[PDB]
Amino acid sequence: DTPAGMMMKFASETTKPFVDDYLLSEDVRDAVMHNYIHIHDKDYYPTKSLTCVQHPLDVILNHGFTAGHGSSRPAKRIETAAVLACISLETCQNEMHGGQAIPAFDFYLAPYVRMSYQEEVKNLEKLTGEDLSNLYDAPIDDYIEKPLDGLQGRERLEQHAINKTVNRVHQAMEAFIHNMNTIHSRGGNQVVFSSINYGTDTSAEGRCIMREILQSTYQGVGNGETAIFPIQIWKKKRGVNYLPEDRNYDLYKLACKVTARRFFPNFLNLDATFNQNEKWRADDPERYKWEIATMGCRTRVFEDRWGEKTSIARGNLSFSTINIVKLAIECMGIENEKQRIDMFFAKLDNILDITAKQLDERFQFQKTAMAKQFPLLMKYLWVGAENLKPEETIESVINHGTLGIGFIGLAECLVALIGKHHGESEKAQELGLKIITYMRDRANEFSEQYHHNYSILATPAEGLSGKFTKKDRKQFGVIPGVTDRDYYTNSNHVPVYYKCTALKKAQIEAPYHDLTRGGHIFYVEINPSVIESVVDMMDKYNMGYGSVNH
Amino acid sequence: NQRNIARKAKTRDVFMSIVNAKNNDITRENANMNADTPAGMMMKFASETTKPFVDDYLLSEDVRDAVMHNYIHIHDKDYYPTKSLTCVQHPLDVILNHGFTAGHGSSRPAKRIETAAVLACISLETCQNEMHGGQAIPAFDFYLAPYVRMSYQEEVKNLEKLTGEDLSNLYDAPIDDYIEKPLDGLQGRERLEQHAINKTVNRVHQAMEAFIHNMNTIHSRGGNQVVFSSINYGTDTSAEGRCIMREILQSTYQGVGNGETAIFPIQIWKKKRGVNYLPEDRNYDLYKLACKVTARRFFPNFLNLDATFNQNEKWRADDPERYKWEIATMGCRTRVFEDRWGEKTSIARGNLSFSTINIVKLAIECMGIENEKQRIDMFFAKLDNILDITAKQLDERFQFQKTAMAKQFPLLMKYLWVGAENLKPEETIESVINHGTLGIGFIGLAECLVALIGKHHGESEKAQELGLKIITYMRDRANEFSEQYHHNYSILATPAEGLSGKFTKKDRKQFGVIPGVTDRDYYTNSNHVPVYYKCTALKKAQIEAPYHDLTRGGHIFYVEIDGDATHNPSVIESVVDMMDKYNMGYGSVNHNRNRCLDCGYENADAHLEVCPKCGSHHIDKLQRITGYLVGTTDRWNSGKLAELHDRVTHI
Ligand SMILES: Nc1nc2c(ncn2[C@@H]2O[C@H](COP(=O)(O)OP(=O)(O)OP(=O)(O)O)[C@@H](O)[C@H]2O)c(=O)[nH]1
Ligand SMILES: Cc1cn([C@H]2C[C@H](O)[C@@H](COP(=O)(O)OP(=O)(O)OP(=O)(O)O)O2)c(=O)[nH]c1=O
Ligand SMILES: Cc1cn([C@H]2C[C@H](O)[C@@H](COP(=O)(O)OP(=O)(O)OP(=O)(O)O)O2)c(=O)[nH]c1=O
Ligand SMILES: [Mg+2]
Ligand SMILES: [Mg+2]
Ligand SMILES: [Zn+2]
Repeated sequence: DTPAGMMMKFASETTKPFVDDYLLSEDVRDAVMHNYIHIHDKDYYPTKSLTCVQHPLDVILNHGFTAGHGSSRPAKRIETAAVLACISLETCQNEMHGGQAIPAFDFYLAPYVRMSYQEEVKNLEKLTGEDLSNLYDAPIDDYIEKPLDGLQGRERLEQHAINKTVNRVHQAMEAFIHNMNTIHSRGGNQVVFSSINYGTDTSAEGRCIMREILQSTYQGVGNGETAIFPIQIWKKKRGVNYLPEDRNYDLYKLACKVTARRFFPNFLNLDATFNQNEKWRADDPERYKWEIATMGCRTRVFEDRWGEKTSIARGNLSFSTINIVKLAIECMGIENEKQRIDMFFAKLDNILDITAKQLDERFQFQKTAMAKQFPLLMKYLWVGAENLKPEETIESVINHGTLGIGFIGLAECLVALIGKHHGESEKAQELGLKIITYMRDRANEFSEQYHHNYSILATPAEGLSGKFTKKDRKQFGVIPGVTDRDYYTNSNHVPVYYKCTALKKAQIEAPYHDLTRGGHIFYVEINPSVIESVVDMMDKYNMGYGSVNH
Repeated sequence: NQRNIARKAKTRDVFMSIVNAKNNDITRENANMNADTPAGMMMKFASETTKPFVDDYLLSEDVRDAVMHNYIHIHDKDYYPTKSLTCVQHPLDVILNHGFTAGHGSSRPAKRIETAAVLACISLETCQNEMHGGQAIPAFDFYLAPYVRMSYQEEVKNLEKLTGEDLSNLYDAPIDDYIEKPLDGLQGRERLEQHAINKTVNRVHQAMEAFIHNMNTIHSRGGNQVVFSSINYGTDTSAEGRCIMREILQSTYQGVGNGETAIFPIQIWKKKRGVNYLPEDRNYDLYKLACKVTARRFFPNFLNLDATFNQNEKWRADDPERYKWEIATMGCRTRVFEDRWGEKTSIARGNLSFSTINIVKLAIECMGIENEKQRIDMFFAKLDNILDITAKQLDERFQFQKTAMAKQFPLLMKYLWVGAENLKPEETIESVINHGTLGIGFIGLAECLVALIGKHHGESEKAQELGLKIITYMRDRANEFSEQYHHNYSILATPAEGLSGKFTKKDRKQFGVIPGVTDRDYYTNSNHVPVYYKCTALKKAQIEAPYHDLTRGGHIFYVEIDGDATHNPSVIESVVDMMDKYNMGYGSVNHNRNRCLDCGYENADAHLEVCPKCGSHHIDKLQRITGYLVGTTDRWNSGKLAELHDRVTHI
């Protein structure tokens, strides 16, 4: 209803028909118009825009930035560091059509906690002329606040400086949360898709950042209201924060308490077999950038076939979802199960080939864009973009993103077309695993054939919940169990209308996480005890990403 | 059909010119929006799908007839269906004192100066997302004054916690000024007090600096409409307001980034006698600092509160507020001061929409009438008809905007508009929209008083009288329209950026190249002496002064100055003095800065080739197009780039 939202609606309504013509191939357009492929962000296709990125904030925070005429010097405080993080996210959100993430929020904001502490001790020195130079690089335990009742001497000055640092970090974290939840910067709804990942920083500064962000989340925004953005994600590592002996276990417990009330942060299990990296050393200051980072849109970019297995500075180029329920409904007419399965697999093969060709064509369209079209993404944020002239193509660096082949309604793909759904039957579970494994193998073949990074995606429900189901119900009527819910069940998820305990849901949904390298989530609807149990079952059965709601 | 195929091909070519990022008349319409970016491409697609829609469905047959015939230029056509209003002056005090709930974002009242500055930036961005024009903060010093005191009290209580003293008397104690002083030679209570000031000033130096950066960054990037920002200051004779103004001026002088010129926000100095203009006034030193900063960074511009048309009889020097009755400008040129059914105040109100009139075509159409009296009578008949058309268009847009509900603009119609607090989210804005203004514009007066009707007003006296009577007739017609349509109509010296060359192109296509009127790719800005005419600054001021009293919807006095006179700050004081003498309201001094794109080193010479710091291949040029600064010369319209190339310094 806002003028900006109306402008973006007009732009989308004048772009989607345009991309449908002269840009989509004949086969691609035929597949899209026949309710087979949903090309996500079909608007912004003419812009040659990429989907998402994990911002390397060290570059921006240490060298400033110069985007157009907007130039910022290197940060000297937490107050400026948080604002620069917000600025980077907002600026890159206007250059891309997907989420923006901070892979290491605790690692990126941590030197500036020490710089703020040094400013406090230097202000106390100029107030007192006491030459407190031994407190500059001294090791701090946790940056905690104490009443200061009877701590006279240099102890009083040290504790007062720590108190001021804690207050400054608290104000900066409140500012970051409120700016990401209040500033309406992008187009349309205007709220930036913001995510931050933290949990694996054991230093006192990172612990202070995490503690203050958790306290600010716990206190809410404004008058105790829960914050919608940024999507907070807690990185779970055994030996760092999971076991009671671990360094950041207490903060982890605190995180659970916050999830008990504000339902944030989410949890990213770095102990999953697919999320492990052989170059993660617990001592290296750069032990991040070798660990998995996830967005609120569930986009996972970890493995690269011609580079490093990292999530920083990389992202998704574009992803499109495949309607497998439609193929299953089409093959429903075969009475023999074996022939019906063979027909479904042939249809899936054809649609997978079409989707791969569509993603390749969109890649060829995007690669001709010049670096001048993305002032911040292709100058500080992408992998290798610092070696790009403004008037040269991005083809030398675009072959590092991920092409996503998404799917939806596996439970609906099985509820009545080929028997029962995977929540209630073991045969259905085996069939669903077979389908997703076939998709993953074909994605690997596509990656070899087209020289790209293809990954299977458990597409988030937002923006696609009812688009497929309405057309399927129009074409095929009300199929009992399939086209009768007004929404397709989320990908490889137990249907919400099926009453199963969290243990059974986790056991059913665990295998699909390894197959969906492009993204996945565990969803529990329901006290820190229950959150602890959810994380425990995420640990017991290999699961990448998880969240608890109400 | 062949016509349908041709139209489809034309639309496809327009939509692919945006995709391929080529310098065109559609990808350079606005020099603030970057067309290369995906957000710029989306905005251009929205503009191209909205302008034909409003032309073919929303306007009337008379309005379409005028627009297609190169007589009327409706401004911000792309935003017509959105029912958006043009501009507003922010009443920042209510936002800072009670917080705001916009969308899902809730903010509680600020407790320190940095929070206040960030909330000001947030309010400007949010209202920009709800409007299609510039965003200005009046009484910036007044609105940010209490939070300097709040920060001082926080520093005092921190020192009290550290030391255990009783600093209660240092909570509301009067302070002459917030000046940072070295703590070399004072011990005990006094030292502590000074320390608080030396911290408070620092807490104000970042908060202002951040502001200057944020408005230069959230404008450099825009998903919605770019953030056109401006602030007004100069009349707060208190320690906190003086501190705010001093920090703003110092941060602007230092620059943004690697000592570069902040393109935004546009800063305006509120010049007034008895407060900040005379040497015996309180803020004269800050006025001199403003002139010094304007010498280098071309900011702030100067607004004359002593002008006869900018005087309010409810202004008390002892009144705590004292700012509700002072005039502020939206930065580019907008002036919203008078109100026929309300209080004379610029606070929480602004322009609704405006449209420009092509007097040049009306004058050149009267080419064959050899008798000057009949020629002028015919010209005035055409002017009256077109003025009636423009008033009808403005009233039509007003009637369309009235139906907008309060939830279309969340922040604007709950905190930012006069009387918008007494509204439900679903109720319309009829009870409060009438406090806005409707602007009627004109262009090419210098190229309208020419060989068709003689020679231009920069070189003839009866030409000056003819121009004055033309503008006076337009002003009287606007007053009649205000009394007729029950609105607030005003004549506005419309800025010429996208309209610089839009009329002249069609006039060359139709009539051709007439020496002095259509021999250049642009029209001389409204009631301005030609930029291609060698005139002194004093003569230009004398010629253009009487127009400001007539054009009460907005005006500006531009002075191009050479690089040698750029350094000297007394020339800007001379410009302000000649504004004061010749009853001029708003003015600005301009000059071309040679900036290295890689570095940002902005030289002051007329022309530079390479960057002395680095040695870059080429150096771009920075100047103000019509009402705002623009970074690179490759963002200008070719019509306006021709005007820039032919500019002559006045010194
Ligand atoms: N929000 C916003 N408004 C602008 C900007 N630039 C110009 N304007 C509007 O433009 C008005 C000044 O007139 P011009 O900019 O010369 O209008 P124009 O060049 O003819 O552009 P259009 O009328 O839209 O075709 C101001 O009152 C603003 O409302 C901008 O960058 N952002
Ligand atoms: C605080 C803040 C800074 N910035 C920008 C302005 C600065 O150029 C950059 C770093 O800010 P600062 O930390 O203030 O850098 P500085 O050079 O001013 O350091 P010092 O005060 O010690 O001399 O970040 C913002 O864009 N927004 C903000 O809110
Ligand atoms: C500093 C800052 C605050 N805010 C928001 C967060 C707050 O909800 C609101 C006002 O914050 P404050 O008034 O500064 O914080 P507070 O009310 O909690 O004061 P205190 O700590 O003494 O109790 O402004 C931003 O959105 N951005 C910012 O940069
Ligand atoms: Mg606070
Ligand atoms: Mg600073
Ligand atoms: Zn240089």
